[PDB]
Amino acid sequence: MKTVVFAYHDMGCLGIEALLAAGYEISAIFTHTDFYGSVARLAAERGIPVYAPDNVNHPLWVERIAQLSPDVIFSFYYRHLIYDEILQLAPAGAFNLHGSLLPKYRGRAPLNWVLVNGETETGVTLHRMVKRADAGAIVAQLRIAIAPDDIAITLHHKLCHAARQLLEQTLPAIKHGNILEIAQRENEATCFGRRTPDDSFLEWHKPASVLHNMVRAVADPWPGAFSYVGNQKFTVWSSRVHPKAQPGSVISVAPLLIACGDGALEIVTGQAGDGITMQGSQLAQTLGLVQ
Amino acid sequence: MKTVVFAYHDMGCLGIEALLAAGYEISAIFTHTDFYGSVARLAAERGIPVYAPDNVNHPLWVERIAQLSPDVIFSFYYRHLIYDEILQLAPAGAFNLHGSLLPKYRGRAPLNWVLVNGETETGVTLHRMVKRADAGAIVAQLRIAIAPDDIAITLHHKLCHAARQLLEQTLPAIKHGNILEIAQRENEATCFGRRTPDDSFLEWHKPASVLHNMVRAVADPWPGAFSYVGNQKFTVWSSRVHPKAQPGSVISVAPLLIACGDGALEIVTGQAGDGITMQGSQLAQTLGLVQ
Amino acid sequence: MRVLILGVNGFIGNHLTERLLREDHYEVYGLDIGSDAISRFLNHPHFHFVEGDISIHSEWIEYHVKKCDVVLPLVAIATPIEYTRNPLRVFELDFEENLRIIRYCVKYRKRIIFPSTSEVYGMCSDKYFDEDHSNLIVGPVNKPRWIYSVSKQLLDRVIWAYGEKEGLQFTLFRPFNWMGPRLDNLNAARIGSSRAITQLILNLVEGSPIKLIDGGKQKRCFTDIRDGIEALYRIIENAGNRCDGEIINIGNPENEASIEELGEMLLASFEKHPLRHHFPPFAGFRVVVEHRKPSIRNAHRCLDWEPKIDMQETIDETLDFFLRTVDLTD
Amino acid sequence: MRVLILGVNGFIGNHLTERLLREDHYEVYGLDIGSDAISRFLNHPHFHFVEGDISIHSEWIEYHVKKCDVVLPLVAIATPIEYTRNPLRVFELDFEENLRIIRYCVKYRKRIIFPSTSEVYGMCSDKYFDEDHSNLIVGPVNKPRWIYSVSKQLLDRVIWAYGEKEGLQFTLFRPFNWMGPRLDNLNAARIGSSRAITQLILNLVEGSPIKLIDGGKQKRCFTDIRDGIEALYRIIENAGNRCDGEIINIGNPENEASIEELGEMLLASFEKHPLRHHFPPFAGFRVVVEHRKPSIRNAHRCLDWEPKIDMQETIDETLDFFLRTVDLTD
Amino acid sequence: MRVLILGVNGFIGNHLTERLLREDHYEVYGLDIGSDAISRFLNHPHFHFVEGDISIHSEWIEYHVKKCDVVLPLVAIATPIEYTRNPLRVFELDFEENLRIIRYCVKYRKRIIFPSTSEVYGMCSDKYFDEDHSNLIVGPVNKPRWIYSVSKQLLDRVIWAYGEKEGLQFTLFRPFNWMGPRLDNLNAARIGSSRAITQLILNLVEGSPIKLIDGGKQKRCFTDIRDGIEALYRIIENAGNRCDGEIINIGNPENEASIEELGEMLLASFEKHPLRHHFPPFAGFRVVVEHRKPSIRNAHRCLDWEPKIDMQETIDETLDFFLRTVDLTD
Repeated sequence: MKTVVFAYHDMGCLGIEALLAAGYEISAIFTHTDFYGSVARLAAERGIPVYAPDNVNHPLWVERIAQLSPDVIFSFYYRHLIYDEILQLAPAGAFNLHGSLLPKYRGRAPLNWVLVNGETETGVTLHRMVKRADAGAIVAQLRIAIAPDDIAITLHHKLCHAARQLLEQTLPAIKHGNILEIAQRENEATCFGRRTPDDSFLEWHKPASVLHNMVRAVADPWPGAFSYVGNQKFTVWSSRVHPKAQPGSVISVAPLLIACGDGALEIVTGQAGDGITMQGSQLAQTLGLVQ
Repeated sequence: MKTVVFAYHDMGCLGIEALLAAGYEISAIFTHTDFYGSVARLAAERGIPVYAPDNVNHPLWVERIAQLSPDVIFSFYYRHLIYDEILQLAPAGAFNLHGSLLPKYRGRAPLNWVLVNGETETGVTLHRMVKRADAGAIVAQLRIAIAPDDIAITLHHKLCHAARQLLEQTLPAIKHGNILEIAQRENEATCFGRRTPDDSFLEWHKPASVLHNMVRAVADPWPGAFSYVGNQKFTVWSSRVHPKAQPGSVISVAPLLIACGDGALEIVTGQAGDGITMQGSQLAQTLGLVQ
Repeated sequence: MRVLILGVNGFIGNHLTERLLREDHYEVYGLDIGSDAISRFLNHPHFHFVEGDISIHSEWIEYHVKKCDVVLPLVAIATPIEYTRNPLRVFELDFEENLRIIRYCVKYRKRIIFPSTSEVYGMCSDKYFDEDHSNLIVGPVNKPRWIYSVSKQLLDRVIWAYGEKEGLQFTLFRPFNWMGPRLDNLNAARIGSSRAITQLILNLVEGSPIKLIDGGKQKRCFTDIRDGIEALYRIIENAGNRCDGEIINIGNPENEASIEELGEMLLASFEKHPLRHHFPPFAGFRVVVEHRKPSIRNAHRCLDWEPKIDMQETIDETLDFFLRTVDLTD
Repeated sequence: MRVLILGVNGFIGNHLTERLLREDHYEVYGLDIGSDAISRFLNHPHFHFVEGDISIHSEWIEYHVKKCDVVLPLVAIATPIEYTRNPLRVFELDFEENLRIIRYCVKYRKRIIFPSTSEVYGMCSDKYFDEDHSNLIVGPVNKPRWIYSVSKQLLDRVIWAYGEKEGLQFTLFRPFNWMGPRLDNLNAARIGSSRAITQLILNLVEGSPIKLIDGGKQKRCFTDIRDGIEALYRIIENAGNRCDGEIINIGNPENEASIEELGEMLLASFEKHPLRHHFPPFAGFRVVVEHRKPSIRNAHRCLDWEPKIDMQETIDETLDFFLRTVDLTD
Repeated sequence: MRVLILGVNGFIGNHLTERLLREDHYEVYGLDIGSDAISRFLNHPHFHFVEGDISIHSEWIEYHVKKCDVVLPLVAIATPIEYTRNPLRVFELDFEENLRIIRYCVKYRKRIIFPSTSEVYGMCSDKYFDEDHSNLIVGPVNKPRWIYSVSKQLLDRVIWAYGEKEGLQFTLFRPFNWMGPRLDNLNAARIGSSRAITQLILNLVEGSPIKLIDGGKQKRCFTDIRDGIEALYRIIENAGNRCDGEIINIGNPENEASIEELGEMLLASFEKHPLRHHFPPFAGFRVVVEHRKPSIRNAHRCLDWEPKIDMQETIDETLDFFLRTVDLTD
C-alpha cells in the first residue's frame, strides 16, 4: 500500500516508523519547518522525499500529490488544514491520529487542555478524515489514565506510547481493507482552539486545584502558567495544592503559598520574568513578597 | 564541605548532581541564560540559589561570593572567565571539569575540535584552576575512545558518562583534602578558540576524510558543516567517505558524491539553505546538481 | 503679561494659575492635552486653554511663544524607573522637545522660566546644594539612572549659553519636593510634585507597603506648595530684574527627613485622619544620593523669600486633601 | 481604542460610528470638512469631530494618526465618469493623498484598515473573485477608465510592502455594492455606497430613465450595510489578530443581479411604496466587466462572518429610507 | 544638443555615445559612478563625464537636467531573481528614483527619452506586442515576479500623464533583447543588454550548464545593437517631431528563437570559434511568458526604421567580442 504522509513532532515520527514497520510504501512526507523528534530528519535519513510548504491547499500541491498516486493518506500531528481536494485523492481514504478520546477534545492541543480541565483520562484515536475536521469515524481508540502528578511532558510520552501500540495493530488492519468504523456522536463532541498566552494566565480567585492543573498543563517544556506581582510577570513551573484571606494574597513565603478562591497554591518552583528558575521561597524574595 | 558552583549544560547538571551525591553543600550556582539539561531548572528544583549574571568579574559578585564563604569552588562547563579575585576566595581551591585530555585541547569546544581533527580518543579532566585558563594541575583524567561513527552528539553523551564516573570518585577524594595533582606540560598543550561559522565551511580541495570529520564534528544538533553550490548554501548533515576530477565537482547524484582533494565525499543527508533535511539524492536535485 | 504654561494640567499649573489669576494683570495661556486638573479655570476670562502636545506640535507652540511674554515649560518625565526602562523617551521629551521651546524663546526674545531639577547636583558632597558653587557628581555611563540628571543639566548649560551669547532672558528654578493639594499622578509627564510623598500617600491609600530602600536613611527636604508657588510667582514678577540669568533652588531646608521619618509622619497623620477607615490597614515598612538639602541664599537675595510652613502642617494638609478627593467607588 | 475615520461624513462613517458607539470601549475621531451626515453624534461623549481635508492638511492629519490607534481612510473619488473626465484629480486624491496617510501609520506604528476596491479584479475571468488567487485584468493604457482600478491596486501593493518590510499592521477590505440608509451623494468623494443603486433610486426619484448599458446584462452583487458594517466592525475588533495582513472581500455573493433585474426589483418596490405618488411616472428602461461576484472565504475564516439579509429586504429598506428622507420642497 | 545619459557606464551608454560623437552637434553628458566601460571617450572634447548616483544625488542631477536638452535615464535593476529577492530595492531604484528624474524634466521643460520594458506586456496573448493596442497581462499580487513589470508600466502612465497635463515632451522606448559588443555585467543596474544572451555566453565561458526552464520552449526576439542604437539615435534626432508622445518597441521580430534554439546557435558559434579552447567543455543543456515578439509599426512610422542584421551575424559578433575581451588570467 502506498501512502503520502503529513506528519510532525514525536507523533509524526512514530507514525512514520509504524507505517514503515507495517510495510507501507511512503512516497512523500509533508511536514513543517520549526524537544521532540524531527520528522524531516527522519524522512531525510530514510530517503523519503519531504516537503514543508506553509499551506498545501492549492492546486500546485494537489497535483504533486496526485502524481504520487497514494492509495491512502495519513495525518500524524500535521498542524494545518489538508483540504478535501487532496484527501479525496486516496481511494482507501485518509486517516488522522488525534491525541484525545474523540469526540471529546477535537481541535488543538488536546494534551494541554485535558490537563487544564483536570481530566483523569485521555487517549489516542485513529479516525477517518471527513469534510469536518476531527469528526470522522473511529478506526480505533486507546485510553490512557492521567495521573495526578502527570504534567504535559509525562502525559505526552504516555500518549506517544499509546499511539505506538495503537498503530502497530491498526495499520496492518487498514492495509487489509476498510474497517467498520465507530461514528462520533456530535452531541458529545467538544472542540478547543489554539491556546493563547492568556490561556495560561493564573487567576487567583479560582480554586487552587484548577490553578494547579493549569500549572501541570503547560509545565516545562511548555511556556508555563503565569501571573503578576503588580506589574512583574512571573511563571509558576511547579506547584502543590494546599487545603481565609484575599485571593492572590501571600499566605507564606517559605514555602511560597498563595491564597486562592478555595484552598492555597504553593509555588514550588518558578521564575520572575525571563529570569532563571528557582525554588518558590527564593522566587518570593526575588518578587519582593512578604506574608 | 561548602561550595559555590559555576555550571551550565549537561556537564553542569551532572556535576551538580555529583556534588550533591558526594555530600557537598552547594550554597549557590552561577549559570547562563540560554537539547541539554538546564542547570537553572535543576537548581530551582533542588532549592539552590541560582544566578546568571553575564559577567562575574566585578566586585559586586566577588563580595556576594565571599559572603557565601565557599570552602571550594567548582566550574562545570561554565563559559566565561571567573577571575582570580573570585577563585581565591576558596581555601581548598577551585576545580574545573574540562572535556579533553588536557593539556591537549584547552579552550573552547573540545568536543567538536577533537572530531574535526579526527582524534581517536578524548576524555574528561578535572583540574585545579590557576591564573592561566585550563592549565592547572590535574586531579584526575579519564580517557574515552572516539569511534569512527561517533558524531558530536554521541561523543557528548560518552563524555558526560565519563565525567559522571570521574566525579563520583574524585569529588569524595577532594572532600578528604588536597590530592597530589599532575602538572600539565606546557610544551604539550594545544588551545582552541570559539568556533566561527567559517570553521564548519567545507573546502573540497581537502581530503574526503577530513571533510567527513568536519561533518561529524558539527552534525545535528550542532549547526552542520556547509558549502555552496555557486551562491546557494547547503548543509551536509551526514556523510560517507569513498576511495580523478576537479575537487568540488559532482561525481554522481544518486548517491550524491562530491570529488575531494583525495577520495570522494558522499552527502548522505543534507539541506539546501534553511530548507528541510533530505537524502543526498534529493538534495542533489534540489540544488540543480548533475553528474 | 501673557504667561504661557506648557503642561498646565497638573499641580504647578493649578497652583500657579490660581495665584496669577488673583492678580489683575495676568493672562494665562495653559497648554495641555487635557483639562480635568484645571477645569474650574476654563470659564475664567483671563485663562486661555490651549490644546497641545510638545512632541507633536511645532508651529502651534511656536505661535504661542510669540504671542506670549513669558514661558514655563513643565512637561518632562521624572519617574525614576522610566530613566532605566524608557531612557530614550525620557531623553527625547525632557531634552529634545524642551530644547525646541527654548529656541522659540531665543528666537522671539521671550523670557523663559525653566524647571531645572534638584537631581542635577547628584552625589554632591556639600551639605547644602548651592546653585552657583556646588560641583555636580554623577556615576559612570554604566549607571543609566543618571541620564535624567545629566539631560537636565545639559539643558541648563544650553540655556545659560543662549543667555550669554544670544541675550536670552531666563531664570532657572529647582524645586525640592513641593507638596500640597492636587498632586500630579505618579506617571504624569509634568514637573513639580514630590514623587516620594505621592508614592507614600498612595501606599497608605492602597494598603501597599512603604519601601525603605536600604532602611530609608536617605534624607530629603520637603516644601509646601504655598511656599514654592509664592517663590515662583516672585520669579514671574521679577522685581528689579533681579532674577535675570539666575539659578534658584526653591525648597525648605528645615523640612528635612529621611524616607523612614517621612513614612512615620505620614502614618501618624493618616491614623489620626477621620477618613482613615475608608482605607486598608497599614501593610508596613519594607526594607529593600544620601542627602539633598538646598542652599536658598539665591531665593533670599533675588526674591526676598523664605519658607513659612512647618513640616507638620504641609504633611497634614497634603494628606487631608488627597484623602478627601479620592473616589471611593474607584 | 481610538478609531480615526477620515471622511466620516457619509454612509460608512454614519453606520460605522453608530456601531462603535454601541460598544463601551471606542472613541471615534471623525474627520471631515462637514458634519451634516452625522450631526446626531456631535454631542456624543465618545465621538470627536475633527475639521479636515486630506488634500489640504499635512500636520493635523499626522497628529490625529499619532493620537489614535486605528485608521480608516474613506476619502476617494470612485465616480466612473470622473476616471475619464478628471483622471488626474482621481489619481491625486485617491492615490497620492491616501499614500501620505498610509506613511503616517507606518511611521507611528498604527493599524490601518484600508478600503481597497472590487474594481481591482477588473476583467478577471474567475466566477468568484478571490483576494488571494485571482489574477487582475485590465485593458491597455488607451482605455483610461482603468486608472482608478490600477491606482487602488498599486496602493494595495504599497500597503503590502510596508507590511512585509516595515511591520505595518493592516487589513485591506473590498466592499461589493453596500447599500442601506444614508447613502452617499453620487459625487461625494467618500467610499462605500453602491453607486449603481444610488443612481437607479435617483432615476425613480427624479423621473429620469434607467440606462441599461448594452441591455444591462452585466451582473453585480449587492450587500446590506448591516452585513457589511458587521464585517467591518469585526475587522476592527480583530479577534485573535486573525485579520493581520489579510485582504477581505465583503459582499453577499447570493445577492446577484444584472442591472436589468436590479432595475425591475427597485421598480417593483417603488410602485408598491406608499410615498410613490410624490415622484414622477417611470421614464422607462433605456438601452445604451460582465460579472463581479466575491469569494468570501477570507471573511468566513477571519471574521466568522456570513451575510444574513436577502436581496429583497435590503432593496426595500434602502429604497424606503431614501424616499422618506427626500426633501419634497427641494 | 546636450544629451544627458544617466547610467552611461554600460552597453547603451557606450554604443549611444559612439553614435552621437560621430555627429558634430552633440555634447554628451554621461553620468555614472564609474567610467571603465567608456574610458576611451573621457578625453573626447564633446563627451563630459559626470560623477553621480541617482539614489544619492538630488541637486546635482537636477542641475544637469536643467543644463541639458534631452535626458536618457538608463539606471534600473532588471535582474529577475532580484524581483523576488530584493523587490523593495528594485521598486525604489527603478520606480522612485526615476520618477524624480522625470519630474526634473517636467519642471525644466526638457525632453525625456525613457526605456520602458518589453516586460510591460506580460502574458499578453497577441502574437505581436503592440504599444498602442495590446492589453497588459500580469499575475495576481501573490506572484511577486511582476513587481518589475508593473513598476515600469506605472512609470509609463505617469510619464503619459505629465505629457497630457503638463506638456512634457517624451518618447518611450522598449528594447527587445539588444545584443552586441560591450554587454552589461549581469548584475549591473543599467538597462539595455539581453540578460538571456549574457547568461548563456557566460555559461559557455565558465563551463556551467544552460538551464532550459521547462525545456526552454519560450520564444524571444533578439536585436543587434547596431539596429537598436540606430533606432534610438533616430528617436534622439526626432525628425518632424514624429516621436513626440510615442511609445516605440525596438526589436527585430524576425530574430525569433526559443531559449533552446538560442542555446544551440550560441553553442555552434562557440565550438567554431578560434578561442574556444580557452574555455571549458560544454556542461550541457539542463531541463529545469511563452512569446515576446514586438510589433515595430511605430518604429516604421516614426523613425522610418527597420532592422538590417540577421540572427546569425548578431550572434557571431556578440560572442566573438565577448570571448576576445575576456581576461583569461581572471
